Formats: sequence, C-alpha cells, structure tokens
Amino acid sequence: SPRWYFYYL
Amino acid sequence: MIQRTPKIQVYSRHPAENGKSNFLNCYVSGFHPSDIEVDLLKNGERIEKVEHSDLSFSKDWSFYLLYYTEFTPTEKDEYACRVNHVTLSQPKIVKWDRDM
Amino acid sequence: GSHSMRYFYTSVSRPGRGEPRFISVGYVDDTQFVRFDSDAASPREEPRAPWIEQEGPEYWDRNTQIYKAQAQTDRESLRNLRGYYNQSEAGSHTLQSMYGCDVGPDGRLLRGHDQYAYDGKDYIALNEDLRSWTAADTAAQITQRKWEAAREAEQRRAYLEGECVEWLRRYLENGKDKLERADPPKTHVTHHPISDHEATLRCWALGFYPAEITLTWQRDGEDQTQDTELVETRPAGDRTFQKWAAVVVPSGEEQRYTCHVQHEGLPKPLTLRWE
Repeated sequence: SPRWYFYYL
Repeated sequence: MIQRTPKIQVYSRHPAENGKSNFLNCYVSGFHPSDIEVDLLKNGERIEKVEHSDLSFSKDWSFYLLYYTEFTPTEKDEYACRVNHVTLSQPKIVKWDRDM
Repeated sequence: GSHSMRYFYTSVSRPGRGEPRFISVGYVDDTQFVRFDSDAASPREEPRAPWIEQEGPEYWDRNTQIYKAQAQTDRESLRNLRGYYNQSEAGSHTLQSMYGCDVGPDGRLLRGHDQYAYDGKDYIALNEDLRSWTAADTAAQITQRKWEAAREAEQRRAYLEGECVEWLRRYLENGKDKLERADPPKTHVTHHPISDHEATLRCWALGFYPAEITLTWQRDGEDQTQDTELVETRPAGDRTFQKWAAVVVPSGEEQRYTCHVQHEGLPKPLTLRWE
C-alpha cells in the first residue's frame, strides 16, 4: 500500500 | 527543460509465423516530457482498438509505455509504429521486422 | 527470495487545463499490481494483477484517500520547485517520485529507496544509509536543508524498515507462485547473412521473468562486448520480457561463437551456438 506520510519538497 | 526523444522498439509477443495469431507491440521509452502519441499501422493505415500500459518509469527516470494489439502476420502485410512527441518535427515511423 | 515493492508517482502541472494530474503505479518486483489516475472519471486505486483483486473495498478506499492526500502534497512540491527555479507560471512541470524496499529471503530490509526527479533530471535522493541526502543541484539543497532540519530521514528510514516490508510480506503471501516463480528464458540463435563473407548471429531470450538478464557473445571464450548489438529488455505484454544480442561473424568462424544466457530461472548459464 502507498505510504501515508507526506513531505513537501 | 531538457526534452528527451522517445526510443522505439516494434516487435511481436511470440516468434512470427505467417497466418498464426500473435500480438504486435510498440514499446516507447526514455522520452521527456510524458505526453506522447503512439499509433500501430497495418499497410500505412491506423489500427483501431489498440490498448496501452499505464504510464510508468524505470529507476533511471525514463518513462515507458507498451502499445499492443492482436494481429495475424503474413508475407504481404506491412506493420509499423508511428510516434508523435514534442521532440519530433515529423511523426517517427518504425516498421515491424519479425527478425528483430 | 529477494523481492521488492516500489511506488512510481508522476505529477504533471498543466497551467491552462485545471489542476495537476497525479498518477501512481505500484510494483512487486517486475509485476505491476495497482494504479491510480486523478484524471479517471471517479478516481480510485484499481488492481492490475489477479492476486491483489482478493483485497476488499476497504483496501481500495484507504489507498484512494492516501493517493488524494499525496496528489495535494505533490501540488505544493511543484509550487515550491517553480519558485526554487524562478520558473514562469506558463510552463508545465513534472515531479517523478520513486520509493520502496528491497528484502532478502529473511524478509527484512536489504535496501530502501526514496528519490525524486523534477522535469526529468535527478533532484534529491535518500542515500543507501537511509540517514543522508544527495542533492543534484543548488535548488535541491534548499529541500536538503529543510528535510535535514526537520529530521524527515529518520521517519522515511522507519517507514522503509517497517511498514514497506510488512506490505511486501503480505503481497508475497497473496502472490505465492505468481511472484516467487522465476520463468527461465526460451533461447535460440538465428543466422542473418550480410554478404557472402559475413553473417549476423542473433541470440534470443523470450518469455522470461523477472526482467534482469545477461546476454553475451564470446569468440573462443573471449567476450565480444564492443562488437555486440544489444536491444533494451522489452515487455512481451504477458508479464514476460524479451532481449536479443547480435554479433557479425566471418563465414566459416560460426562455431567459434558462443551466446551466454544468465537468468535466476537458470541454475547455471546456457551456452548456445548457431545450429
């Protein structure tokens, strides 16, 4: 499954 | 941005025998940006009912797609892939050759 | 038995035509098993392999909600990147993202990946040590400083070491033979006369999985690297791959030439001659 942590460049 | 011209291979899913059913493949890769147009041709004419893979890319970031249709090759029939891309001033046509 | 799970994200801004397109494809090894497209009529995660269709609506709904939040994140990433590069509002830009985990037969993390490319160039990548970044340029150093400051590497490393590996574990359980089975290549050599003095021997590998393969021509046991034509490995359309290698040989030296096929489907490499 895709990860559910997100990080802005 | 640096634009990259598509590499193109045209080939059968199985070794070609005259009058035996098969799938005609056109594999386009290494193009940037991702917008691209691929047609399969039978004797210069566009084949309708052509499917394609989901846009993906390899670890080196090169985008790729497989365009493919059912086909039954013969001695007479000419098959080709015709690709349009921002990098191409004219459509690139690559003929299918059973030996490659 | 050495498996990997990878997500490939593409976000494409189109300033005239509305908000940016987000697409995702998920892979176990060389097998695509899921897709998501924001331009679908009713955007939802969809199965692309038979062994994943056994997952229930909760699976698809949960993943759909994640892709939606990811798409939004990427929108902000694209906006920041525009500013870093002093780009105009008019231009379309592409963010490609790739993350995943490689495991040994013990099913624990051998290698973790987490990397980005902007407009088709390397931007930033997590180093093999999952503790440090490589930036491609001065723009990517802005991102490096932020992520360094906020210690987001530790977070990533923990995802890659934990959750990534457990999802992979589950998918191998569901896949069984479809994912554990290495299909050896079907091999043959073809002869293509050039003139009365020269012929091309073409050595063929077909119907193989996974994609990783080595094809080489030898002349009396010596490698013909610089004199061998080698096509890029290509999908057949049935979840198998193809490749060939070609060498131009002088008439009556055919039997000096051996084609060598290495593939995990083969206990030991095959040696082929033109017959």
